[PDB]
Amino acid sequence: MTKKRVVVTGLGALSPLGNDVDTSWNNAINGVSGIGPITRVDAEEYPAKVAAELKDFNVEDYMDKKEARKMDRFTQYAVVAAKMAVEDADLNITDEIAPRVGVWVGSGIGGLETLESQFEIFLTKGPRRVSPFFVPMMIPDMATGQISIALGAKGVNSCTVTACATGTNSIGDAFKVIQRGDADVMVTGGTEAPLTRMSFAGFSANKALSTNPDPKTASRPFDKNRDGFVMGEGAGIIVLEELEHALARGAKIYGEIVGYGSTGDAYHITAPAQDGEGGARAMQEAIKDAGIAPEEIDYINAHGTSTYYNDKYETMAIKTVFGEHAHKLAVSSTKSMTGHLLGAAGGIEAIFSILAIKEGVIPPTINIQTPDEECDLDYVPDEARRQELNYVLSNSLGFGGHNATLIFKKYQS
Amino acid sequence: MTKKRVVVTGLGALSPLGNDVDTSWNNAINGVSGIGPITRVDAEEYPAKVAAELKDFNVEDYMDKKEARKMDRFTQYAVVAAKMAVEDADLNITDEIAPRVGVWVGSGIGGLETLESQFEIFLTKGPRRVSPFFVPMMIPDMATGQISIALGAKGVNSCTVTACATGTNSIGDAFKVIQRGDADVMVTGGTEAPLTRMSFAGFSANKALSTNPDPKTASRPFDKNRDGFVMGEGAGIIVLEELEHALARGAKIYGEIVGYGSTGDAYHITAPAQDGEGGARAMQEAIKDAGIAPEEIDYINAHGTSTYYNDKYETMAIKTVFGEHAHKLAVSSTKSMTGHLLGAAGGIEAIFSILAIKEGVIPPTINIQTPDEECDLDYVPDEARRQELNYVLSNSLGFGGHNATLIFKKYQ
Ligand SMILES: [K+]
Ligand SMILES: [K+]
Ligand SMILES: [K+]
Ligand SMILES: [K+]
Repeated sequence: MTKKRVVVTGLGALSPLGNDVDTSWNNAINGVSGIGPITRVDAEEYPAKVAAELKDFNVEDYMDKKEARKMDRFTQYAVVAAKMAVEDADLNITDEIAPRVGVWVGSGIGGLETLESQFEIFLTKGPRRVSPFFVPMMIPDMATGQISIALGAKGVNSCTVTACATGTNSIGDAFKVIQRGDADVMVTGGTEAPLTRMSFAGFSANKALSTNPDPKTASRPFDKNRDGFVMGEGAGIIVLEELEHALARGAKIYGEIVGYGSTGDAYHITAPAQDGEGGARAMQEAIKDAGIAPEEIDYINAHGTSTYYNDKYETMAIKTVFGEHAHKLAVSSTKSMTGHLLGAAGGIEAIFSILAIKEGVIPPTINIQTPDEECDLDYVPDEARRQELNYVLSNSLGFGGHNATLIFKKYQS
Repeated sequence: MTKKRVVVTGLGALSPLGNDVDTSWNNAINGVSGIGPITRVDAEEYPAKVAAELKDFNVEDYMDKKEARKMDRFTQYAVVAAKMAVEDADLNITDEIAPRVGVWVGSGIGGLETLESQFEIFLTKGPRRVSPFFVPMMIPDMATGQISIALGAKGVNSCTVTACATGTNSIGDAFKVIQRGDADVMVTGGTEAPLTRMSFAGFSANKALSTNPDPKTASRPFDKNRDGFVMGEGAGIIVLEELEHALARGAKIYGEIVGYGSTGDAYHITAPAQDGEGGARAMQEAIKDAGIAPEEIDYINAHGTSTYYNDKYETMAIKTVFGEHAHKLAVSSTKSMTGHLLGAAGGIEAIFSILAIKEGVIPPTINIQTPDEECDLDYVPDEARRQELNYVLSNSLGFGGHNATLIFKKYQ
């Protein structure tokens, strides 16, 4: 009858900023860009010229080659990051607790690279040479499916697919599962491997991607000259745990998740609603969920994708929700450094929000060279800010009108 | 912790058994098969030869061609079925209630036909010929996305993608949204248009599909000679509503949703877990959620896909959970008639579970000709059964170890 408290007890990540959480976070707080020339595909025929890729990531350092060969990159990242998160949590998933340990990991795009290569085989060799592994490799739920198997996690089990809101919805949904007592632990987050021919083709065809060839200025959220997002890849996975459970086993606690809000624009298939009204409502739902006043928010990790419409409408939504306080709190987009990881965005950004609180550091928005009159909040430009944080809000305002907000709190007994 | 009661006030469906709920349901209770030769693709080079396709469905009867051209079939089905459910519910979505009306519709496969045609354009004509609408057309969340826009629904929204469990998870997740107080109305279920070249190739390559070329016997859940599933398409969408809200607007109530269980096998990417242990646990969680004794379950709408291992293991799971009662309750698989609608399966089967209670009729499992010693429960063979039902349980035991169970109850 009483809501369970839910704390963060482990973090795992692969990002363009590093192949673990520490490296990723350390790079973020020093304003290091993960954006560079596209190498994953031939960029000659695309308007987009840069991307945020994993660097020096060899999957075989983490599993047998034969296991990796039966996983699309998106699943590879999720299994690697999930194992990292569980090891960080020092959680021993035994037969006794397996039914109370679940997995809720989403992907926005799933195994598009596998679909592409398998479709080419279909065209040339026929349907009878399609791989027996094609379907399980391509479907987005196989990140959750493979993590479950790798971990022996037999509890509540799902996969949310909501475009850019994916990682944030997934964490909120997992939070709600534990809150109502249906699991003691959830391994949750987002994963994405969207650097593929069709993905670049598709996000260039609707001009969503920046065509800025200069990696030093391509991703520049809130900058007057921003012109679209820079696509990235990776996974961000956390371990959510019921508080008493965590305390009883001596878990380390990063902080507490206290609010989740989800709304829809009901407006347009790709264009965000005017003045960010849907995003404003999602922030408001999350604030009400956390039981706090808006003034208690110290820092907002913005969605901040560096498109014209997002950054402008998100600024407006923030002003609508926080009024005078909107100019008092700090806002930043770490996509200035990581690029937009799509379905994994909310996962990595949840991790940055959590570490911001734990370590008392706000990561900066880099690359703001020309201020935009319509984006006039404090975006923590250029340099990290050392500061004690009690509450941090993270937005994901995804294509398709999916608005998702999480609120994290410093852990106090 | 808020605990609202959640009732079903509207139903909408497209299935191989009919292009609305009334037709689908009436055919189901009359044991009509929706399975025939594949026409959507040329099956000559494919191992599988039959499928369960929509009959005489022309999307232009429901929207302008220009609107349909911007939707993959999976989205078309979702929008048509959702509008049918909202009209059935006689629900008027206004600015005033919009933020309290959400959408949670899943798809297991999303817009694979669009992805195939657009990628073939890429290969032959280059990336500049790829449509600006490609991404939003292909991604599974755009069923929820387009439904939201069509309805003006501004509340909690999401898309669950969990293979065969998709429709059942989606409805359960929407149930929990209303239960904790975060929406007054949810339009929820599953949609699927999986009859495509790569889908047929893929589910034949892993041997999941039946290669039985005879449509009269292809889908035969619990039969000794069952040899894989028959693929179908469509959407099953329902309107869930908080009880006091439903009463305030004079809504008609089909029944109540009371239990939801979700587990994972943690076993294998495609093979079901031994002895259905994961499915057993999911049903037990749903039963615990509803706060009832197993003996109170009157009818189970099985997942019953007609694969060897699903039907055997689901039968074993049912015995594990219900003990001696497993031989007292009724079980049936409506996939014997509809085929396996994949991500939409849980949606249509939720609808059949709800109508079973409301109408007091249990739909049969057709096509069982050879009993299987291992599948020896009461599968309501061949003919529908008139019966007063208080509780119905619906399973979806999806590929990849996703187990989902819903329990529905008769409303006052
Ligand atoms: K652009
Ligand atoms: K964020
Ligand atoms: K088979
Ligand atoms: K079922």
